Amino acid sequence: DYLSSLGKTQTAVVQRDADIGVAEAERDAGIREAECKKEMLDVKFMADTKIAD
Amino acid sequence: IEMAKAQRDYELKKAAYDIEVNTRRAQADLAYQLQVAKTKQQIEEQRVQVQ
Repeated sequence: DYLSSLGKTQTAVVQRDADIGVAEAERDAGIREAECKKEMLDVKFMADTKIAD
Repeated sequence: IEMAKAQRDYELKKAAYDIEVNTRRAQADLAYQLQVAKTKQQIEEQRVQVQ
């Protein structure tokens, strides 16, 4: 397995880039989704406070 | 963090309002007993006048 070993050098480089990209995308999705959840909870709790009053 | 901010802002006011509603409900429950005793005063005042 000469050639198969030789392919190992870059068979993971593209996997490296793909993992980096998917990690960045998931990070952005998570951050902005958390922001949305925060805003909607704040408004919902304000409405519930008025209901309680 | 802001989740807990909102949780405090809601829970503290809910408890503060609950204090007032519980006090008023406690007064309302025993108003009946207070009045029934106050009128049982006269009930007994006459139930002994017959004697």
